[PDB]
Amino acid sequence: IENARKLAEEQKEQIVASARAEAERVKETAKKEIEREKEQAMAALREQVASLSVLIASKVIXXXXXXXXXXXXXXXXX
Amino acid sequence: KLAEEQKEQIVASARAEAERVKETAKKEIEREKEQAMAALREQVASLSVLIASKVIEKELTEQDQRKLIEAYIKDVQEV
Amino acid sequence: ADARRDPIHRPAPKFEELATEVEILETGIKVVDLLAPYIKGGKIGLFGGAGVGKTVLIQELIHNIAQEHGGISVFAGVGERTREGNDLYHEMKDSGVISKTAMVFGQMNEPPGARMRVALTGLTMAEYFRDEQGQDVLLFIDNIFRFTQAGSEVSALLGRMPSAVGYQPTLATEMGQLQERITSTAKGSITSIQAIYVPADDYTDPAPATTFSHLDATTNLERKLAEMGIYPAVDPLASTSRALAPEIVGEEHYQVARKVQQTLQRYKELQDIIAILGMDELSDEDKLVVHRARRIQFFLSQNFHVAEQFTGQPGSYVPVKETVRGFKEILEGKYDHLPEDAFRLVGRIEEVVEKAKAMGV
Amino acid sequence: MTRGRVIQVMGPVVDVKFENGHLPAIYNALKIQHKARNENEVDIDLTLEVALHLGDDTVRTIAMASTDGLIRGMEVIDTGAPISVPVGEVTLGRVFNVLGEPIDLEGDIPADARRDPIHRPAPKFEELATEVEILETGIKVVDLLAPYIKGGKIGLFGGAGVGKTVLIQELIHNIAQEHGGISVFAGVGERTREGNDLYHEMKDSGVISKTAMVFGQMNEPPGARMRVALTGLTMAEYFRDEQGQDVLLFIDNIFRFTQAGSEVSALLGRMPSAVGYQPTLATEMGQLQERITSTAKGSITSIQAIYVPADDYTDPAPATTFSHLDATTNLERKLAEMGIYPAVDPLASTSRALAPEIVGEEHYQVARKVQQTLQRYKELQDIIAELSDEDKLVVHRARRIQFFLSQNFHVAEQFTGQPGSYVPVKETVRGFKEILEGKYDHLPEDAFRLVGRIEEVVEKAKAM
Amino acid sequence: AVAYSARPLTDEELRALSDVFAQKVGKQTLEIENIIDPELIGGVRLRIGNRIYDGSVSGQLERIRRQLKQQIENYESQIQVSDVGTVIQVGDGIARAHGLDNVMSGELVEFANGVMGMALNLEENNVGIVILGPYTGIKEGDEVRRTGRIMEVPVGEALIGRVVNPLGQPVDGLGPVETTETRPIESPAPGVMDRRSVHEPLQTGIKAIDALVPIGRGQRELIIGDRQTGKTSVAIDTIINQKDQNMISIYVAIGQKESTVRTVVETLRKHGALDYTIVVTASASQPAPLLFLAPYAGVAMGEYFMYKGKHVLVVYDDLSKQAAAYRELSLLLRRPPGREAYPGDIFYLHSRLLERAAKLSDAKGGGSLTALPFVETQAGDISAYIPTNVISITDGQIFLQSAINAGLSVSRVGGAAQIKAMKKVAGTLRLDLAAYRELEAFAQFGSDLDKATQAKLARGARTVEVLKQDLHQPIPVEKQVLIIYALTRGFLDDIPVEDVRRFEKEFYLFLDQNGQHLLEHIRTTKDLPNEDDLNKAIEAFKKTFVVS
Ligand SMILES: Nc1ncnc2c1ncn2[C@@H]1O[C@H](COP(=O)(O)OP(=O)(O)O)[C@@H](O)[C@H]1O
Ligand SMILES: [Mg+2]
Ligand SMILES: [Mg+2]
Repeated sequence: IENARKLAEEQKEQIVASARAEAERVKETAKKEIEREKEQAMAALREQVASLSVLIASKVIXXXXXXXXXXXXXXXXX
Repeated sequence: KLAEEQKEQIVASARAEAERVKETAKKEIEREKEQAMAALREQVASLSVLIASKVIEKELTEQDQRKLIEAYIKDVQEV
Repeated sequence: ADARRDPIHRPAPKFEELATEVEILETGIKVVDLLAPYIKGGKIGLFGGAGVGKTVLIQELIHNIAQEHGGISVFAGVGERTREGNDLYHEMKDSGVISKTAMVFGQMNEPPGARMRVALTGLTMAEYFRDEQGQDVLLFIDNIFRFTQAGSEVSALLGRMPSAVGYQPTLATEMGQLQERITSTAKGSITSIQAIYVPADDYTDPAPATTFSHLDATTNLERKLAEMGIYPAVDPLASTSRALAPEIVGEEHYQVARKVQQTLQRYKELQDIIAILGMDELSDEDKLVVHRARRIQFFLSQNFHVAEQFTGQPGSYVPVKETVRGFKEILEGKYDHLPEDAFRLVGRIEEVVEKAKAMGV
Repeated sequence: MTRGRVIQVMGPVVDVKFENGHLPAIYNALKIQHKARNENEVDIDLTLEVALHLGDDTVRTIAMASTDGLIRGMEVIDTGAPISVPVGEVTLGRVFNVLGEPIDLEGDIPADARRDPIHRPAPKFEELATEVEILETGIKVVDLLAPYIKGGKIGLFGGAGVGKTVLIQELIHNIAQEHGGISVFAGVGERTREGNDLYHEMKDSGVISKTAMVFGQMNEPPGARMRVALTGLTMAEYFRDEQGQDVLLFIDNIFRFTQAGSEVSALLGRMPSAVGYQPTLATEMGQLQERITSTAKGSITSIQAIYVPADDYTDPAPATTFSHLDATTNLERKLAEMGIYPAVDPLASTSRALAPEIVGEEHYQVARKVQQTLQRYKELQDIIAELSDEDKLVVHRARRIQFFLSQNFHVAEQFTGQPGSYVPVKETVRGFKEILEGKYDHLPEDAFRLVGRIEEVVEKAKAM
Repeated sequence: AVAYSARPLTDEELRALSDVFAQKVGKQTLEIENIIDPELIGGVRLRIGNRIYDGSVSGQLERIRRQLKQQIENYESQIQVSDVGTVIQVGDGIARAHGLDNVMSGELVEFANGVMGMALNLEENNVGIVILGPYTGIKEGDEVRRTGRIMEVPVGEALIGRVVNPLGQPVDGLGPVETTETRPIESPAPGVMDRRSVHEPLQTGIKAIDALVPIGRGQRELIIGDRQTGKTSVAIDTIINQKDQNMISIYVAIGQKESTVRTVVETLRKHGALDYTIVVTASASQPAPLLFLAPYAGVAMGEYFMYKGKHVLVVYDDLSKQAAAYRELSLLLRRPPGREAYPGDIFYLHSRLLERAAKLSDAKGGGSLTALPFVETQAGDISAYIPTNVISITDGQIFLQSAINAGLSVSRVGGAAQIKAMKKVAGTLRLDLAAYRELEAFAQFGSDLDKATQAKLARGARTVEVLKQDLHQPIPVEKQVLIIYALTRGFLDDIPVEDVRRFEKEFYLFLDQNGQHLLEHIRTTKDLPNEDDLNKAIEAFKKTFVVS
């Protein structure tokens, strides 16, 4: 009885450890994927943010002003 | 009999705990993704604010003076 | 909106209008009927701590008296539980005491200004009947301590220098201004029964000490007696009545009550030496005193009608003569052989005999 | 520019007037440094801490030293941050005061070091540890009957002449040797003679290389003795957070902390609370004790000595401090008079970690059985000084059990000769279980004296 | 009357604006003192009296405020106005300000730092503010503005399974809470003609409470004892036991240690009790103003469910720490103290809170709210100030001994809040417990007749061994009543007292195996099953039992 309970507890603990380790591995893969997506979206949505910034300034207040604003944003980033 | 039933109960409880841990990890990943999207939006908003400020500074204020006077009169009427 | 309305504030009746006389009101409670009988036109007080039985005693007195009165009654509840008022309203509506009762409620959840001026509304409602129809009015007050407590809360923000224990400088003046309008003039009478709270089980606090001086009969409940299971927990030595005179209640009643009090006091004197040494180092007369005192202390308890839902016993009612007879027999050593436990929670002494018989003795 | 000037001086309380919209924040540090201009003046070097904003550009502050010689109108400098003390490996083996300046005459800390503010909020809810762990001290009686908890609070009810400064040194030594931790000792309201004695003891036994020391003396203004524990706390937090160690923090008397707070509150003109204490007693205690936690990186474990006023355990100060404690440890004289070291009371000492869900089921059962046996032996003393059947066996087992709780320490070696040992919890539990079963009932009782594991008593018996 | 503009405005425009504002405000004439501040390049920011009209630069910052088509093309910018004041005093957690003309009593104000406060006293030329947060960032000369709302908290079902502080800000780090409703912290209680008597049981899962001190849905029961008597364990077991019952639980921790709160939340999450629980926390290092609003925030969160027809249960982990925080706050305002230095309205502070628990009538919906306040004593003194203050508010008490003390623990409403099956068997158990309790007082060393020697001692010892329990293992009412019925009917009298726990465990196993009809009859009828069948089952178990 005690031996069977100990075996069941050991198997349960091993299963829990395996599940936690698999979750950690999935978390590492998800973190890497999220970082790569964050960088790519940072570039793309930074271009989009420059365009939307030109649009927002115009709304609060064409192509040449947008190009000048893009150059200014690039200079600020640099 | 009873010992095997207790073993099965322990196994079921461990399985439920593992499933809860898996759900918590999935929710943590979703929360991380949501926070990353929010941070990207915040960075985009800050860049938009900076670029809009620069553009508005570059814009001519000769008509902006009259626009500000008109907006002040409108706000006076509204309030 | 066209009904007649009366102001809340007015002066007290003068010296040339009151009426002084003592009659006895019957309640059906042994410890109250014997050692501290109630007056038919005065002021009665029930002092108590927290959770000792003020509400149960109030409800029992209402049940016994308010129907027999056959006049008018007013119930004012200041600073008490709202569920208690909800229960009492439905109990009265079932029993039928309504249609001759008016109720006013300002309870625990109300600001101090409301809890201060609620007793005055019921007072005005009773004064109308007394002074305009010449009736006999009953007045119940759920807890008169909350009135002074709310006054104390307000006086701090009014900008007044605090008195002892932080109370207001005007405690006695406010108490007297309230309590001097509850009198019996030449037209009618107002019998007022009031329940008074004792903070931290301290009877020397300014508020109970100040309110002690306005009462004709008082009833003090102690937590030590309630912890032993004795119910009600009235202290038989600290409860007083102005009607306990030989010419008012009789001559047998007076002697019986005095002897009972004397034996209880003598038993009280021997508690420390029993605690330390024991019962083996006493004289025969002292052992006899203890033997009768335990029986008397257990026979002062009773089973109530309103307490049936707690225990199960139907409840009891005892007239005065039966109480005097039973305590006279107890003092004579007639029932000295029965077990001391047969005396608890019974109405009369024949019930004591029956309970001892069913106990195998 | 950003210069204040003194307005009022009333003993340890000062008022400073500043410019409009340039007042310092609450808890900042202000500096007065004056050189005698003429023969009618003196030199001043003083530090003040902001307490209240009184309005009209005036700030009320408390002083950290003597205020004799102050003149109305002297310039005051606003530093812009609270008291900042140096932290790192540079503070190990040195003695400091409340301001972080060394007082051991070994030089000054270079001006390019890193310093940390005294006042800080507690760690957040999401940064704490979700489980309960056990700190393995290596002392048999403490590890078996009153276990310690990482990030917990322990109350030491000792005294003079029971062996307290030896137990402290043993704890420092054991933690540093086995776990790699660091120790900080803060002495609040400390007599100078006893501080000197403790410093020399630590230098003799060699533990001074692993511990930092802070002293707030009995002859300091009430403001100084109120903020000494925070300096040790912020010295330990560096090792907890930056490195991730398990750190020990000793507080010499937590009662003098509350007394200094009450004196400061009286000086500032506040309405006293019950029994004359400050209105903010619980808030101050909680702000001190909530920074001693176990986060996801490391942990700080605090051992504090408590004095009980008037032998009243319901007094506001002990009642407020007892709601934070996780364990207690009582030292008693007669246990020392029998030659038992350490002189820990095995029945008065308690702990909330002695539960089957924390220490398992074997440890719990062994501890309870030992306690019951010792209680029975204590009961039988009146009869003893052939009574019954099982009482003889009870006494026979209890003498051995009581003697086996003693131990040889690495800090008593310099006085005795024996190397000193470190006994793991599994080993001590197994030894006590075997003694309870009676496997070693055929040995003299003196063999069970000042040894480590259960093999050493067998070797002592064999050689004796 | 001062304007901030990017460029010096023309005098004619200044005159026109001044005349317009003079006409609008209600003054015959008005003069503007324009400034030359160049930072505000967007437009003009006016400050007249204690009112501000914003320019256009703030709109860019308002753009960040509109973080949230493409923001409706930066949405639209409007001239937002606000009423302001300035601080003139700050210290120990209480401020004091000028301005704020049209502020209300009990309103919420916001400091320039970001912290919030209450408007407490409106004096002739002053406002007293209580700071709900860290006050070391507020200095005299700072700016404070109104919000226009009486104090309130966010309420809804989005709060279920979260840990928050008394203002509704999450502290577990799982993200924002998405609610859409609010409720005032100070609200009136249900009236006399809105309630009804309590007639439903609340099952704790603990035999001693469920049999001796029953609790009903809509009651107010007090749990009182010394420190280190373990009342948090009682609270956690009661909260865990409500898994099947349709109940919503709320746990409020006042003045506790954040580490113990962390471990309690971990214990709750293990047993799956976070699907119906909200946790409100204010630890020992937080300001007294925050330690004093936590019970009100909890009750405000509970009343949202209560006034929809649902059933709620609220736990206040210590009222004796709320009392101390309120005394500290009121002594800093220089109010005359009373007994034990407590203020005069320390009774009102608790009576106004515990009167919001009620059993609503059927015209109001039929909801309920149960309350379980905690009070901690010193050396078991039940006649102190605060313990007697709270004993006179509730409907009973449960005194824990440093193990329920049945001589002082009582329940008024309970008795009608019990099922018939337990009401039939509780009386005998109470009498046996009393018999042992008084007998042991003198019969420690003394011979007795066989009646008092066995029937008055062995039965009591067996029932005292039965009443024990273990942590985090609540018991269903059917199993509870079955074991109590067996004990009162007379079995176990030939079972050694060292084997009753194992007897009970094996009896539960036998029941779960082959007592389905008994259990279903109890669960469906709320009455005892047939006595012959019960005796037959118990006899079969006794025959199969291996007595040691
Ligand atoms: N006459 C009585 N008989 C039996 N029990 C009583 C009696 N009076 C009070 N009690 C006990 O006291 C409790 C109620 O106390 P209560 O009267 O509400 O206190 P308070 O003094 O605050 O009104 C009940 O649970 C009941 O057990
Ligand atoms: Mg009352
Ligand atoms: Mg608690």
